[PDB]
Formats: sequence, structure tokens, C-alpha cells
Amino acid sequence: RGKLIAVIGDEDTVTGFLLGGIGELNKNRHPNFLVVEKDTTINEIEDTFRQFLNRDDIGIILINQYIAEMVRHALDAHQRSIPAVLEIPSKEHPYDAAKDSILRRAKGMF
Amino acid sequence: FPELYFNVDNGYLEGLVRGLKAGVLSQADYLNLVQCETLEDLKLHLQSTDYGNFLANEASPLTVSVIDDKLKEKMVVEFRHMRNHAYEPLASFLDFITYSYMIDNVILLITGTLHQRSIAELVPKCHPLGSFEQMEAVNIAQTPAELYNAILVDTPLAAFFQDCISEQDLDEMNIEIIRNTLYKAYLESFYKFCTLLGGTTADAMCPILEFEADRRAFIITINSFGTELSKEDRAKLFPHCGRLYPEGLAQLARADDYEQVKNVADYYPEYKLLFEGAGSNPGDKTLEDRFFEHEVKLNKLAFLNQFHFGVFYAFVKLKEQECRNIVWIAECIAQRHRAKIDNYIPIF
Amino acid sequence: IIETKMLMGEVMREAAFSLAEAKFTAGDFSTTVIQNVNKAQVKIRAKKDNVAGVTLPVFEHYHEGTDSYELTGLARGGEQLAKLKRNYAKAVELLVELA
Repeated sequence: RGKLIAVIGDEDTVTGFLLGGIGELNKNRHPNFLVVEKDTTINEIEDTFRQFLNRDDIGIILINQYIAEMVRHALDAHQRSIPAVLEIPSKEHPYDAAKDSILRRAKGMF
Repeated sequence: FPELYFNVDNGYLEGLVRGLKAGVLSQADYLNLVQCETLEDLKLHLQSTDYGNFLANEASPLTVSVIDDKLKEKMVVEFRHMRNHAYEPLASFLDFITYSYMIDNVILLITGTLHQRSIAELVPKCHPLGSFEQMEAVNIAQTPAELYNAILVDTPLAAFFQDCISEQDLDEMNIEIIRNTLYKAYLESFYKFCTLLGGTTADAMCPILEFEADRRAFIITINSFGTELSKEDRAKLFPHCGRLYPEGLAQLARADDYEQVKNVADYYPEYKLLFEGAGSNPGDKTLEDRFFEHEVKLNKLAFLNQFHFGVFYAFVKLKEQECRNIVWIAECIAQRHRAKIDNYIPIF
Repeated sequence: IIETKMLMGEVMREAAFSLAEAKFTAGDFSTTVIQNVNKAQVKIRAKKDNVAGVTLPVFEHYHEGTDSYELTGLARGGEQLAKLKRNYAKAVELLVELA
């Protein structure tokens, strides 16, 4: 058996990865992603993130860097080594290393 | 001879829509928009022309999605204001312009019901020109079969569905084949309708639709070679009102490689120049961009006749191209990638 | 990780720029792409590396051939959408490595 990637991000980031071939509906008809509008509340993103990191099918979660900062509490609380979380840049948004949850954990980095 | 009636009913709107076309960015205005460093500069430039105050009463953390939606809002209010005024000889013609957006809204509606998603959730995604007159299809949403029956009653689009879409076909066909087979019926019918509006309207609208029919034929063909569409499927989607209909469409149906498409385009100087004009080389303009440049040429030429409804169509497509230009510029500005920014299409 | 995040910055800038190009020639394709979802063309398989005398988990980029958006852009924009699809595929390849 394999696993699938999942996405939490704006319409453009989600659309990009869907055309990258990332998207699948689960047998319960739920997708492997959330589109985030500017009016989306913290509970929608966070409960989705808490679902995605605990589902059996999802092996990687992509989070837009701005959303990743809005959910930073639950994100930095995610300590499991296998279900990986990638903070990713976007067209009107901060760069790839801004407050990155993995880079901050290294002692060797300045 | 048509001049000598046209201004009885349309004279006001003809003056209005040319006036509205004067409110477009010139080549020098695009050459000014690209000079800047942030979307606040896009606001400050656009504040000097007809779009001024379009970002008043809006949040300071501005985004390209807000510029896109506000430019569509101006385009659609500029069009609703003409459609609400026009009398029956023109009002049917403006409704044919709206069909170029209602087809895509019908594909969203069909796609929602096939996925059992409530149609009312898709109304905010649907394009604002393609507003359905009766929302009762949307309010019911009960099944795809209910949607089909409801469209065939609630919408004046029903006459196009009856020719190409059965209820069984609606479930069995891929939605992108439904999109294109609808557009075939629309474009052939809008062409026939324009040839009933004889003289200037036919003579200077029909070249744009004849081109759109040929554009569809080329663009459908080159995009099909890696795909499930057979020779019959390409032919079934090509619009029969283009110049290529007697022969070129048949050769494009037979075609299986981009060289064979170029061979068809090489019989007609108007199309030979597009395929010579873009080789898809590194740093080149694409073939699609050459068709957008040519579409703008034809639309500009439609403003050179006086008394015809062709200006209302050419206006909508040029404001759509202007929205697309402002958004592309705003993306190249916001994404810092100014190197390709010149890929906007100049208009007037 | 630092090198791969720099590469990810570049491929994501290129892919995000390619969305603007696709929005040029295809209009709002995004609503169609978001609404129509079936099966993933790209999937990951987990694998074990024994390097340094310890078990380290990794992922492999696997591809199923079938394009879930094969016919998207036939009306307009399909050439630019093919370039976009390849750029996001390269982004996903780098992200599977980053994971």
C-alpha cells in the first residue's frame, strides 16, 4: 500500500497541486485538501489540520506559510516523525524559511 | 440603408458603449503600469483613469484577487447597465454575449450535482454575467435529472441543450466534452443569428465569430493529441461556421501531430502568420498568446464600422482582455517576476 | 533541508508564476479544478533507510499515468495548462524529497 499528500492553502496553491496530480477523494467522499478563503476561521483550518495529521491515508501535509503561521500553535505541537508537515511559500505571501518549524529545532543552525 | 433606422432605438447605447470603450488603457498606459514596484502603485496609476475609486472602501492588505474581482465588478456593471436598457433587436444580441458565460456556469451547476454538492454553494463561484433569471433550479438542486429538467424550463438556454445533450448523455459524457459541444451549438447559432442582422452587423461581427470558430478548431486539435478524444470527437467539437469548415476541419479531424495542424494553418495567410509568429521556443510568445493578439486585432477592427451591434460584443471581449491585462500586470508586479511582464496584449 | 527549501522556493515561484500564465490563457480554471476531484495521479510510498546504524523513514514519488484533468483547457489555455501541470509535478517531486 501507499499514502497520499494533502493540502491546506488558498485557491491558487490548492489548484496548482491539484494539477500536479495530488487530489483524491476518500471512500467517505471527503477530499485530501482544504481551500482557505480570507474569511475562513482558525477552527476550520485547525480542525482540518488536526484531522489530516491523524488520518491513515495522508502521509504529507502541505500548508501555505501564512496559514501555517495562523495555526502555529497546533503546527509546532505536531511532534510525530512520519506524517510530515511542509511550510510552503505562495504568490503574495512570505518566503519558504520564514519562522520554519524544522529550521528552528536545529542547534547547529545560526 | 440600416443607419437610417439604427439610431431610433440603439443610438443612445451606441454612443454610450463607444464612450465606455474610450475608457480603456492605451499602450502607453500599460507601459506606465509596468514601471512600478507594488500593488499600491497599481491603485495610484488606475486612480488617474476611469477605474478610479474602485479600491475605495476596501481593506489595506490588498491582494491581486481583490484587483481581479473589482475589475470584473466594473466590467459587469458597465454591461448590466447596457443590457437593462437595450430593446429587443439588440437585447437578444447582448443575451448571446451573456451565453459565453452561462455555458461555464451550467458546467459548474452540472459538476456540483454530479458530485451531489448543493448548487447554492456554487452560485458565488459562477460568473456574474451568467446569472439565471429563475433560481428555482438552484433552490431545488434535488438530483442531476431534476437539474436537467429545471434548466430546460427555467432558462432560455434550453434550445441549445435539446440539440446536443440528452439526460443520459449528461451523466455519461465528461463535463469538458459537454462544455465544448455546448459552445459548438452556441457559436454556430450566434453566427446564424448575426447573419439575420444583415449588413454592417453581419459584415463586421461575423469575422470575429468566424475566427472564434477556427480558433476553437486549432486549439481543440493541438490540445487533443495526448488524450482520449478520437478523430470523431475532435470533429464533433469543431464549430462549422469557421472558414475551415469545407476542408480544414476535416483535415484537423484526421490530424494526429502539430506538424499536420501547421500544414492546415499554412493554407490560410491569416493563420500561417500565427503559427510562424510563435514556435513555442525559450523566451518566445506562445501560440495561444498569438491568438489573443489576433482576437484583439479583430475586435479593434469591429469599432471601425459605425452603426452595428458588433461594438457591444467587441467591447465585452476587450474589457475582458483589459481585466486579464491588468491582472497579469498585477501578478508580475506582486510576484516580483517583472521579466515576462510585456506578455500583456496591447488594446485600444 | 536548507538547500531543498531554497530549491522549493524557486520551483514554487516558477509554479506560482505559471498559475498567472494559466489564468491568462484559461480564465478561471481554478474553480473547475477544485470542484472536479477523483483520484490522485501522484502517490507516495514509504521506505526504510538503515544508514548510520539506525532506521530512518523516507517517501518515494510514484505516478499512476492517468491525468485526472486530461481534457481541461481544450476550449482555451490547454498549452499553458500543460506547462503548469509539469511545473507543479516538479514541485511535488521536490516536496516528496523535502518530506
